[PDB]
Amino acid sequence: PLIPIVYDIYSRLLRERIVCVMGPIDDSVASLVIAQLLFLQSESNKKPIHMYINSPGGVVTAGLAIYDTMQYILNPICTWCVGQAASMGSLLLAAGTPGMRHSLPNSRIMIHQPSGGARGQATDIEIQAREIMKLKKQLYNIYAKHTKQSLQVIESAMERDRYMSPMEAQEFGILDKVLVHPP
Amino acid sequence: LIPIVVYDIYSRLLRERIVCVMGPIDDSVASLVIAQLLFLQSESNKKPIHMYINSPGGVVTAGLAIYDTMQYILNPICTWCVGQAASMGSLLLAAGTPGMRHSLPNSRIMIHQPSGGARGQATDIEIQAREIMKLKKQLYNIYAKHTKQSLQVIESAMERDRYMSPMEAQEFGILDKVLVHPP
Amino acid sequence: LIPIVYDIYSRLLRERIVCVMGPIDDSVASLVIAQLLFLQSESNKKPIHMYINSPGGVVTAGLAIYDTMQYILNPICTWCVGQAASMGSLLLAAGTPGMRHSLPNSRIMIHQPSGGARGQATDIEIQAREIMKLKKQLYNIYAKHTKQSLQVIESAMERDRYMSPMEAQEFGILDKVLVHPP
Amino acid sequence: IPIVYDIYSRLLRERIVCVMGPIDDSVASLVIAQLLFLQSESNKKPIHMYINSPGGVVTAGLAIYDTMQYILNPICTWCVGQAASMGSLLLAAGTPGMRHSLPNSRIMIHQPSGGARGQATDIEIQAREIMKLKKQLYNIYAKHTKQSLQVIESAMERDRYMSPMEAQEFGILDKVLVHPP
Amino acid sequence: PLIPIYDIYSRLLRERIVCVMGPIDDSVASLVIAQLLFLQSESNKKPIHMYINSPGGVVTAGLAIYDTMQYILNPICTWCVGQAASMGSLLLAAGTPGMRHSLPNSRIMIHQPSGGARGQATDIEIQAREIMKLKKQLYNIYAKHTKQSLQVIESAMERDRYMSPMEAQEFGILDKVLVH
Amino acid sequence: IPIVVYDIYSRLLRERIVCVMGPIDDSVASLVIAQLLFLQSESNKKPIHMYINSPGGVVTAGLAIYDTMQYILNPICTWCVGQAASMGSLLLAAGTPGMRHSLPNSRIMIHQPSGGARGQATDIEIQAREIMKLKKQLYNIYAKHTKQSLQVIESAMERDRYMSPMEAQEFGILDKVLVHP
Amino acid sequence: LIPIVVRAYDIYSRLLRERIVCVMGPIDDSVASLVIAQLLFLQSESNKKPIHMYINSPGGVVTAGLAIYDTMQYILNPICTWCVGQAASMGSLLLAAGTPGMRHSLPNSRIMIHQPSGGARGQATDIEIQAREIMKLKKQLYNIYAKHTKQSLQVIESAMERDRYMSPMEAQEFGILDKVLVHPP
Amino acid sequence: IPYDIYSRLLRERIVCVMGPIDDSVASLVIAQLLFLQSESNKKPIHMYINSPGGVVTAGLAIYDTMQYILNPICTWCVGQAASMGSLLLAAGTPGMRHSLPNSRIMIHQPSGGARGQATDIEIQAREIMKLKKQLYNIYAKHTKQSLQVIESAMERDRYMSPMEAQEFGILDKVLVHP
Amino acid sequence: LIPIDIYSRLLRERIVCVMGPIDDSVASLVIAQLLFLQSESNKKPIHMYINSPGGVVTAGLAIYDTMQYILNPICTWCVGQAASMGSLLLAAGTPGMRHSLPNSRIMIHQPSGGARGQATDIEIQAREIMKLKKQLYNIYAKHTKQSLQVIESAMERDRYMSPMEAQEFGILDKVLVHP
Ligand SMILES: CC(C)C[C@H](NC(=O)[C@H](Cc1ccccc1)NC(=O)c1cnccn1)B(O)O
Ligand SMILES: CC(C)C[C@H](NC(=O)[C@H](Cc1ccccc1)NC(=O)c1cnccn1)B(O)O
Ligand SMILES: CC(C)C[C@H](NC(=O)[C@H](Cc1ccccc1)NC(=O)c1cnccn1)B(O)O
Ligand SMILES: CC(C)C[C@H](NC(=O)[C@H](Cc1ccccc1)NC(=O)c1cnccn1)B(O)O
Ligand SMILES: CC(C)C[C@H](NC(=O)[C@H](Cc1ccccc1)NC(=O)c1cnccn1)B(O)O
Ligand SMILES: CC(C)C[C@H](NC(=O)[C@H](Cc1ccccc1)NC(=O)c1cnccn1)B(O)O
Ligand SMILES: CC(C)C[C@H](NC(=O)[C@H](Cc1ccccc1)NC(=O)c1cnccn1)B(O)O
Ligand SMILES: CC(C)C[C@H](NC(=O)[C@H](Cc1ccccc1)NC(=O)c1cnccn1)B(O)O
Ligand SMILES: CC(C)C[C@H](NC(=O)[C@H](Cc1ccccc1)NC(=O)c1cnccn1)B(O)O
Ligand SMILES: [Cl-]
Ligand SMILES: [Cl-]
Ligand SMILES: [Cl-]
Ligand SMILES: [Cl-]
Ligand SMILES: [Cl-]
Ligand SMILES: [Cl-]
Ligand SMILES: [Cl-]
Ligand SMILES: [Cl-]
Repeated sequence: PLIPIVYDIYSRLLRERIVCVMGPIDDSVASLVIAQLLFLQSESNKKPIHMYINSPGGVVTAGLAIYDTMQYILNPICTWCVGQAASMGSLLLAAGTPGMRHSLPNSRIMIHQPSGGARGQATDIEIQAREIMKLKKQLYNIYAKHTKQSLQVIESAMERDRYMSPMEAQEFGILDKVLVHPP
Repeated sequence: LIPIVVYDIYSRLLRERIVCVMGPIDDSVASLVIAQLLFLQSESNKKPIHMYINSPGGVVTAGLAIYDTMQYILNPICTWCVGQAASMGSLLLAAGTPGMRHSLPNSRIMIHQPSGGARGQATDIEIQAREIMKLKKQLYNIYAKHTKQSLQVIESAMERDRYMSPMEAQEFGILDKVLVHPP
Repeated sequence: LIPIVYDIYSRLLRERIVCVMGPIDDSVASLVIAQLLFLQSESNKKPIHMYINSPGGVVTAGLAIYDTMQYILNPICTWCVGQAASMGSLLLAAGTPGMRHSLPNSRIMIHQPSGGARGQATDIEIQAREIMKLKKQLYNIYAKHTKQSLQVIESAMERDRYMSPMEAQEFGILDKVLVHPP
Repeated sequence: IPIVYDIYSRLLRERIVCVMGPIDDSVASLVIAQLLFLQSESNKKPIHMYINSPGGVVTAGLAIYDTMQYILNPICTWCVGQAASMGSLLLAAGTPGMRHSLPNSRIMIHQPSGGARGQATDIEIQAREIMKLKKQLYNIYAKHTKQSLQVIESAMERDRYMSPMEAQEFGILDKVLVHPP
Repeated sequence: PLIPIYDIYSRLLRERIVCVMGPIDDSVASLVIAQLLFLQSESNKKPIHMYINSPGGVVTAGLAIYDTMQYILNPICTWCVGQAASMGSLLLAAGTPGMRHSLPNSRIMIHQPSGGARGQATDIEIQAREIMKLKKQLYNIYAKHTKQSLQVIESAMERDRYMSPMEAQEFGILDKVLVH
Repeated sequence: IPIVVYDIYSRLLRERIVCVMGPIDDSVASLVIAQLLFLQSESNKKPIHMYINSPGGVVTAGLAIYDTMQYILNPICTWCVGQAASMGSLLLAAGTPGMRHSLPNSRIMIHQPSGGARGQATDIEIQAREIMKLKKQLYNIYAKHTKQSLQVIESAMERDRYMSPMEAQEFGILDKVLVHP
Repeated sequence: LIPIVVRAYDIYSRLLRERIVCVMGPIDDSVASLVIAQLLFLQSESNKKPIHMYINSPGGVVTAGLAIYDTMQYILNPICTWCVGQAASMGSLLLAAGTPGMRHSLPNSRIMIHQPSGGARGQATDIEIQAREIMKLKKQLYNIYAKHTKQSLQVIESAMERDRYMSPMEAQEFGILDKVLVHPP
Repeated sequence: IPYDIYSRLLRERIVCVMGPIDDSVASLVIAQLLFLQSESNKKPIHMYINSPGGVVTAGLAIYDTMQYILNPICTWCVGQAASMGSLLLAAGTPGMRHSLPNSRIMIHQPSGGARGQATDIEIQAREIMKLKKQLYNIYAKHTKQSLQVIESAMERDRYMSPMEAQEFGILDKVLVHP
Repeated sequence: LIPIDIYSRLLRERIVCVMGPIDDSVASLVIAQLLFLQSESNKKPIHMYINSPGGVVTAGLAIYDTMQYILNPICTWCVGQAASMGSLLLAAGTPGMRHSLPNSRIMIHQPSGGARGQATDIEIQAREIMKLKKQLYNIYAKHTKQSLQVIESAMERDRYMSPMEAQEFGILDKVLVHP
């Protein structure tokens, strides 16, 4: 129910170098996750950081803030897909350190192109549409960077909502290990 | 309510070959106006039709439906700006037969680029944005056709909201005569 | 429910009486203008009686009625009944000179135009200039029919100026304050 | 509604049917009732159908379409303003050679949209039916535009906007006339 | 685009045509039954045309229309236009045998009755029992006019079942699928 | 409402047919009683047909129709079409004996009156005592026309009782369950 | 509010010290996070001591309940599931996910199993994608139930097509739980 | 709230079950009962009940927790104990169910709702009937009454004074002063 | 959660505040404070300050039974107002220890409620609200030393009383200004 006291249960996991990225991802969640990552880098810039992801997606800018912080900090980051990693969650899941992107057997991974809105005069419509297209190409480049897939494959896969099992997402290159029990 | 005679007041004006295009222009207003223009052409394809305009604007497709009907019917059309002819209302005012576009002294004319919205995936956003840009060039061409203005001048004038007196609109080419009393 | 004599307003329209009562929007402007054109078609010489009981309304809608009044050849006897505020007082003073009447207990209010604007700073300035253009335009119309200088029109309409029928006759808004028929 | 009866009843005397605004079961009822009434008056005289619709219900539009094809009268469709979604289907459903459009109209074609809710079995049934309508509407478009099913699927997969000339090239309409010839 | 002029449906009623389009409730049932009775009093032998474009509606109102169809002596030609779902499909199959028609691009949907119940457990059992009676009642009506087994009706109407005009003709809902 | 050449219900009122369909309130009671008085003035001997498709309604409104039914001298043929629940079943049984019919697939529901009470404890007693009077009063009316004992009425109408047309014929609510005349 | 036991903490913290995780109420991404966080905390304290999981849930999101499921299967600690009040929808799957022989239920609890429900909206291509994903989850949850109930996939499909309600003894015969206990044995 | 007072009473082995009963209230009560058992599985647990009722599944969760823990449970009806509250009042240890003089006890059959297709409607109705028999058997167990009298009493809303409930078997002692 | 709480400081001085509308939540807090004050000392008096316009009948009877159960003499003080159930708890104080400030007001009236459902249900609820009417009338008659007729006539409608009027009626004992 309430945040359990051991401090809150998440503060105890932060001591174990575990960051939870669960639920929709907005600027608020982006601020908390970037703050925990920076604190964990200041504690030790070599120890790994475990990032547990159970997110249905969220704002593009907020997730890209989390993504760049993950690539900036020197600590290896072990991403763990738990439950689901959809939309921005799947980008963060694939953004883990090579070889350390894991997923539980019954998770699901979803990738798709950005969605958004535009309103105003025709000039403002074109500026907003030009920007959301830049985001579409930008995220396609990020996915192709980490999945090591060709941009053609990324374009064809993320044009509509694409659902993947943990084995399928490993075959696509989004994750590296589908483990039931710990080896 | 609609006053009666010995029909409604607008029906009596429809007998006088007068069509009232007042208020915002949607598909319902376009239906009634086009129906009156077709009725008035069947009665006489030579007698002029007086179209009184007091509109702040409305749907682009509905206003373009009225515009094409005006250009299709063989009857000369005397457009009269009463009160205001803004947005699509100003296009219908300029769509009148040359030399037959009138305006009362204290009316105002407003011209501006089309506005709208777009929501969905990035591919859809581009589709709506490209379509609203097509309408922007299309409406600029219609204004440049009847105002005898260069397409650049139309772009520069309708980028923001541009308000004009009846004389400023006559100099612009939207209307032909500004009359206080009938000559 | 409109009493069926048709409706009582139609019976008065046959008597060349147009009622401009209530707030003035594009809808009221359409009906009033339509009634004025019908009455001009029936006779471009017979006078038209315009009864005004308005608290005001949209500027463009009232200016449509004003221009239609000035365009048609028929003399227009404007009667202020109840109140004539904002655009109502303008239509009251817009009647044919010497035919702008008022009842003894009516009131007349004149004030500067009001409105709003929203958007970017460029849009805000465009709307602000336009509402100032309307302000000068309406002030000139008042100065035209009240026979007043622009100085007096600006000073009076800066705030809400309420006038008795005598005060509006002195100011030039109306011409006759009658209790009983002439 | 002006009185002449209503202005639409006067155009119905001239054998004109207005299909403007969104298309639902109510609009389909009025349109079908006028078409049947116009066929009873004369099964040989043509019927002019003016369209200014952004689309509407699939079932209601297919009711109008089947009534158009059933009646023996030739039907001249006129795209005024816009004919989007079901409206463009009715525009193409006109008699071959009698599908017209005003110069500044626009025509939009897209695949059907809908929703589904319930158990996983219910979701599957609604999805199969939404796919049957997708293939059914694609076959109707390919029939009247004389286009291959390949081109219909590729065009109607996303929202496709066409000028009156582009729709004349695609086979949606036959003539784009400014002034009457 | 607004009740064309009397109303176009009154002109069709002179031609013995009754329109049953839209959802079906006590109001639609009242109008349809009134038109059918008027058409019987005018001529109790002339056929009555019943155009159906309904997504369904209230069971009681639809059974009111069904019983009036069976009671009046006039043959009834049911025409599936656009769609005939839920109760609309029952009225379509309620027509005089051999006079149930459908346009080429119509669709026919059959499913078991849906509803709600609220109150004490004793009450809950009462409405649920009444709901089941309607389920068996409608299953028997469908089997009567479709010439199908009660097993076929239960299997088909257990979930929402969507049919083309040819499929509904094979199932027995309608008789003729017009085409051009 | 379709128009003959007036509304379809007025044409049925010429045929001495009164429609009691939908919920029953003071407005529906006012129209039904006004038609019954008009039909008695036309002829106090010709029968009056009353078609009932009601889920019930206000108690006082339904008892107003009931008392009007009992007052006029015209034999009343009540017909249960679709359903006749709550007050609808009472007016169905209120028909002239031997002339209360029901179509084969209709349903008839009987239950005790429902209501609400709010205020001070004294006001709660006044309102609760009144609704008990309505329960005995309606039970006595049902026992009068159904030829059933008051015990059977109390046992049946304590909860919602649903009856087929044949079940209601045996209970005494209606007289004939006809399919084709 | 949450009672305090005296440091200081809530009553659920005291039960967490006793290695008791409460999964009560609807199961969403927020509940899944707290449950998974407590399970990992309990595993770091001792990867051999058993973890007691009390379940009183009417169900919830599929992805969240599967997040709890996979975490239970991942951690090495034996997990004793206890069905208290009700274990419906995803709650019943979490009841059967306990360590074999350690799935308990109180006498008056009830267990409910059914197929996943959802919704879909958009273009026909979108609708077809959502419907397929909803069917994948249906076969996936059927496979999980068949795994832990030791039932054939045929029985699972036939049972979970509609809402199936069970007594604690009925779920023990089906294989959802292991022992129905009144008082402590 | 003035730690909190309910924590002070929990130290005195007092669990307050007041207000409507849902899954949240059931979780807190069960958590307090388990903590009190871990402190001492022999000392009694006082359960003060002032509830107009609530969810069946939640109240059954509290009841089974009361029957599972070894501690004798002293139930006290204060203000009122209606619907599920009366069951938890009767769920007390035999001879340890008390009630204040001006308390109120109400018993009635379960209420609920159902919606969906006819097949679903039946499934819900059959389940709400199972809960009806289940709660009837639980009431018949602690009140030492036949199942037939339980159906008849709980068919409609039945209100009882503290002495009437003691007669029915819901509680044991009606005290004014200790 | 305002001053550093002031009510905990008053509870140390054996003061229980019963102010605002009375529901099951206010009853739970008041009863818990009374039980805590009895555990500290079953002889020292408990001061109960009442500023309530009334509330739920069952909640007010819970507080009343808790007042009568505990052995501590309870000093009830009518501050501001003591209406509906607030007047019952004011009269529920230990005889001779029911006080009131000079400018307070005390209101007594019959119970109010509502009922909805079938006629059978409507009667069951109406029968119960009548039981509560007699029950509260007997409680008021017990502590005010008044006859049942005086209770019925006074509480049939809303009856407002000054502290002196409530002292003569038997609701309180002392009307003090400056102590
Ligand atoms: C495709 C991946 C990168 C992101 C997906 N989400 C988005 O694209 C989100 C979904 C959204 C957010 C706010 C309002 C409406 C919709 N789209 C955007 O963030 C966005 C941002 N700027 C312009 C237009 N859209 B998914 O839900 O994480
Ligand atoms: C600019 C002149 C030529 C015409 C103007 N019409 C419009 O702006 C209208 C009114 C409108 C409708 C929806 C949202 C925003 C605005 N815009 C459109 O019709 C429209 C059509 N397609 C895409 C986007 N906007 B005016 O009548 O406001
Ligand atoms: C000042 C006299 C001459 C006319 C007055 N009319 C107006 O003030 C009207 C009524 C109005 C409408 C919207 C918001 C506020 C007010 N104002 C306008 O018409 C208006 C027009 N353009 C820009 C801003 N306001 B009065 O209220 O009739
Ligand atoms: C694609 C063309 C042929 C027809 C289009 N019609 C529809 O999309 C319509 C309108 C609609 C309804 C809900 C959600 C979105 C849209 N869709 C349907 O009629 C419909 C019918 N059955 C199942 C699902 N959708 B158009 O008129 O928008
Ligand atoms: C299944 C076919 C034969 C008939 C279908 N009709 C119904 O299911 C209708 C639609 C409806 C009406 C009111 C409240 C809830 C639901 N269901 C009922 O009439 C109904 C009857 N009794 C109890 C509960 N619902 B269809 O027209 O949706
Ligand atoms: C029981 C049969 C005879 C009549 C039934 N009617 C009632 O129970 C109705 C339900 C109702 C309807 C509208 C507004 C308020 C209450 N009961 C009453 O009208 C009513 C009126 N006064 C006191 C008590 N009940 B049925 O239509 O539910
Ligand atoms: C059937 C058992 C296995 C699980 C059930 N869960 C669901 O039905 C849940 C309820 C839910 C949650 C969030 C949003 C929408 C719907 N369904 C889903 O999670 C879900 C997931 N993907 C597609 C469609 N529905 B139960 O907890 O109702
Ligand atoms: C009869 C006693 C045992 C319980 C009474 N309450 C119930 O039965 C409650 C009433 C209720 C009220 C609001 C929201 C949800 C449910 N019903 C249930 O718990 C319930 C449980 N399963 C199926 C159907 N209903 B009482 O009012 O607490
Ligand atoms: C008259 C004095 C003695 C008591 C007064 N209390 C009441 O009237 C209270 C107000 C109330 C509270 C909760 C829910 C409904 C109504 N009445 C009842 O508690 C109540 C209880 N059962 C049946 C009818 N009314 B007063 O407002 O405190
Ligand atoms: Cl890194
Ligand atoms: Cl003039
Ligand atoms: Cl066809
Ligand atoms: Cl044809
Ligand atoms: Cl027949
Ligand atoms: Cl009679
Ligand atoms: Cl494990
Ligand atoms: Cl025990």
